[PDB]
Amino acid sequence: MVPISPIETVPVKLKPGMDGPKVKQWPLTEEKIKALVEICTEMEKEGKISKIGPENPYNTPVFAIKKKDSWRKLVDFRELNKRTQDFWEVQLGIPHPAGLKKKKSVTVLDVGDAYFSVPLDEDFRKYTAFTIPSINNETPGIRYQYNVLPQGWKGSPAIFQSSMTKILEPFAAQNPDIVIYQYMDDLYVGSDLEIGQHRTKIEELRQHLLRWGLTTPDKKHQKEPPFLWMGYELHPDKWTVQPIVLPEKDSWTVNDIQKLVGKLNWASQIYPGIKVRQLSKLLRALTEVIPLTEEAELELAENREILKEPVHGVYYDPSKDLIAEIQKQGQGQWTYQIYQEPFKNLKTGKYARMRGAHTNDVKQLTEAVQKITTESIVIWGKTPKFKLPIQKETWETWWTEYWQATWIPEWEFVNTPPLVKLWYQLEKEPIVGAETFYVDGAANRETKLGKAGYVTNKGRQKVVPLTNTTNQKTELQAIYLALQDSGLEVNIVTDSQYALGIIQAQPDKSESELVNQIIEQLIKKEKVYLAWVPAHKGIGGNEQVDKLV
Amino acid sequence: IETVPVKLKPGMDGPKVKQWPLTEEKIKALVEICTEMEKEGKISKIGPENPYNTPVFAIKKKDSTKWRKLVDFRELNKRTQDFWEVQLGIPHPAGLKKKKSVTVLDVGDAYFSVPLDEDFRKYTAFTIPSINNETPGIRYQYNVLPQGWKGSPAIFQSSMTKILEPFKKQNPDIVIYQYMDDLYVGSDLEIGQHRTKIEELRQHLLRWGLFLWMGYELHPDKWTVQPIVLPEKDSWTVNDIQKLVGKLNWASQIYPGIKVRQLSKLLRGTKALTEVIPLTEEAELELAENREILKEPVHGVYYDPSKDLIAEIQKQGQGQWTYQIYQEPFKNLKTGKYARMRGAHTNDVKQLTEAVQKITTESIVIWGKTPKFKLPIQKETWETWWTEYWQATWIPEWEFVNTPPLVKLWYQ
Ligand SMILES: Cc1cc(/C=C/C#N)cc(C)c1Nc1nc(Nc2ccc(C#N)cc2)nc(OCCCN2CCOCC2)n1
Repeated sequence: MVPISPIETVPVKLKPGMDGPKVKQWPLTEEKIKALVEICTEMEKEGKISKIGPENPYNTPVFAIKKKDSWRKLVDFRELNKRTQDFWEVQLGIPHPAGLKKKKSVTVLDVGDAYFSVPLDEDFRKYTAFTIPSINNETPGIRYQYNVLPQGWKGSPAIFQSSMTKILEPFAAQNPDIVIYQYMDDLYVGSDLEIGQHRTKIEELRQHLLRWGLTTPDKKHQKEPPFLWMGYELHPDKWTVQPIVLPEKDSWTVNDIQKLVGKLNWASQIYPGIKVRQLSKLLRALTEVIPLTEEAELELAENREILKEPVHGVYYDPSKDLIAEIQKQGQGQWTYQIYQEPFKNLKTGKYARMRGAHTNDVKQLTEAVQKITTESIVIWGKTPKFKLPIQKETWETWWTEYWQATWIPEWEFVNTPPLVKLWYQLEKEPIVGAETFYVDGAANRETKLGKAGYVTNKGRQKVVPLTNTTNQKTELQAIYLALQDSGLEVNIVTDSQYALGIIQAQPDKSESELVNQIIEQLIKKEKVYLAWVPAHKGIGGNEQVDKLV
Repeated sequence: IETVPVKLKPGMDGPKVKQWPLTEEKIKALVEICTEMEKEGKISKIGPENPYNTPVFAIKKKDSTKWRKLVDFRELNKRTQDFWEVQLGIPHPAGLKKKKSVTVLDVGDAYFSVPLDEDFRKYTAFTIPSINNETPGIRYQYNVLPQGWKGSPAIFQSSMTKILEPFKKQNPDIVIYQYMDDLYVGSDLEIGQHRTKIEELRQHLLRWGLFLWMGYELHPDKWTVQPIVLPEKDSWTVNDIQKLVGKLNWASQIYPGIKVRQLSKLLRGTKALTEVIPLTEEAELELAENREILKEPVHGVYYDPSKDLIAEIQKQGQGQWTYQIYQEPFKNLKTGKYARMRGAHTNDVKQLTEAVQKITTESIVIWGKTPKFKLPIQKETWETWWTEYWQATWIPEWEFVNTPPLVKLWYQ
């Protein structure tokens, strides 16, 4: 007998104040009971379980399920899981193919044997107790408890991975010419070694695993490239998403679009130029059929054009530079590609604007850059160089005059329309020679009736009456009137902190049709100076009296 | 050699804070650092039975080429029991902010000599993440007092007190203050003899049994303060007078008898913004009386240790920043202005980050705790970049203002 090393057990406890499961064992057919007894007899013979006396008060329901009409044992650990402590789950966040490195050889080994070589904490085994009902309920049912990590239990996947990692750790550290990764019951080893050396390293690994009594099926594993893994397709020199098929339908329900958006969202990480807004603006009742707008139908038609052919992403090469390029798609949609060599994307992606009342392209661009930056640190551990559709001069003007602090990491201008620009720019000082418009708005809170208008230094005046409106709309309306009736240069004086707060935010697009009209007016102007004064302070010009009525 | 019992607040479990993405350079540093701390018994690997986690990253202190490990114990700190010591609460040295020169020392390594309570160690767990989640993260927990934790100065306070006794009896004029991992030493001595007394102190610390070589010299007696000032012009345009009235109307929220009537009387009629307006006698008098009022202090402005300090920061452009510390609106305990050029000429975020640090440092000296910041920046921009420029061993709290405040130019 060759001495094998024990595997360190992990101290498991129940949540504070709680106790183990006490669930009644369900009555089983004589057919199923016979099946379970045989199974648990050899499991005991393998050391996976053990018979326990009447002392144990804990119980967990065990079922028997016909393995596709051929018996399988199924212990329902749902009650124990709710009462088991929280673990440090390590799978949280799967690797992304774009961050991996190409391998000449990637071998797979089965780790179904090593699972039952991981023992459970001695003081916790009692909580895993279950009963095999007796035939006709005429004897005390057979009581068992687990000795190894039970299938289905809360702590099993975490303890298994941490135990496997701890074993593979010296092998990985001493063999830096290979890479090892674990995916549920299977081990994946990759290397760029000469194939001869590669087969040996696998055997060394198998020999290393033997120290803990872990045997691989000593055979050439059927699994070979390409690998189907977490929705991806892994090839030795490239990667892609598992085939995206857009279904042909005359009737789309709420659920169908969710299936459509989800696939489009998933495919957007390698298929460039994927749009989803006009299909996401329909899900604003999964069986309810929703009519697809003409604007959305044209988007789906463009989607099928992009999903026409398979596209592949390359792997990461640490010796080269990392580049991210962004393009504006319109309607608050942005798309990007990340590459090292031209026309060879590591991955792609998209960004959608946040739900707000007002917004501009420069802000969205910044948000996209930050998202990509955060994603790129996760995947590659560094920040890509950016190629942006915005002039250097435009960015400088923006951030040196913006009230908030803002920053874009190292980037260059790429001239691929539609370019991002500033549409209007307010003056810092009053304009000499320009007509001065004192504007004001007011509305009766009850009748919803209100007035808006202005007075000027040249004697120009206007007051318009308005129905179905608020104080905030009439304040905005007043500014719009001044813009309409003024020349290319104009000074506007308002007491509305609300209006100022909006225009100081500098939107180029908005939900409110009122604000949009103002923006279209600002754009047409050569110079606009906005000035604020407090209300009701008897500041002449500020003519509340024309709107108070 | 013996540990002091530590627990959490009743009804609160340990911190379960996600580790945020780290760059390759910071991961390598943290690995290299944690390798050695494990060999020194400072930290120990842990298993999956430990669900608790606290973020970690890496910085470079003021003018240094050596990485420092920084743990974000902000969650653990607000969950660990209000650690009152045998001190019954140290009264914050109100003479510290009056000293001519204050140097700040890093006595963090001193904490590594005192062991941590075994039952509490599980709460200090942290993860060194891997790029792209390829390998599992390396999990450690502390075995000694961790830098950054609230209980570290409190526990070590019993030790630190009798370490500095030979220095405090010899120099009864020097004021010494300890916040977190930083030791604040202020004196009225000349900077030359100041640096010697500091060097004497760190050699007095190294001898006692404990990078304590870097110094951070402040000057509280030369610190910036801001009264409210109004313009002095020979010719006022309508726009000038309109901004003045706006500023006075705002200041009236702070000061009692502010009047704008006579000044507004000049604005009566609809004139051009750039038109010069001669001041009347009643207007000049009103403006004169208003200057007088603004020179006096604000009425009823006190500090309450049981309340939060709040800091507001405005970007003024051209590298300048203004800020106000208060607990009650219009009740400023401190105001200030910056214009620093520490390699941030083309970076708003680095400036803001240095501003937040400078304001926090000031706040520790004056009141002995950190303010809750309100930053003129989107959450997503700040969260992506502030760690790249952070050089302080502590970390304040902050929220984000998204609407442009009108009161920006009234502080410039
Ligand atoms: C996540 C992952 C999934 C699977 C399979 C799942 C299924 N089913 C398999 C592995 C092995 C990994 N882990 C991993 N994989 C790669 N690449 C890679 C390329 C192609 C294929 C295919 N086909 C598979 C993998 N690279 C790294 O790290 C980069 C180290 C850079 N080296 C270090 C040595 O000196 C040289 C530089 N880790």
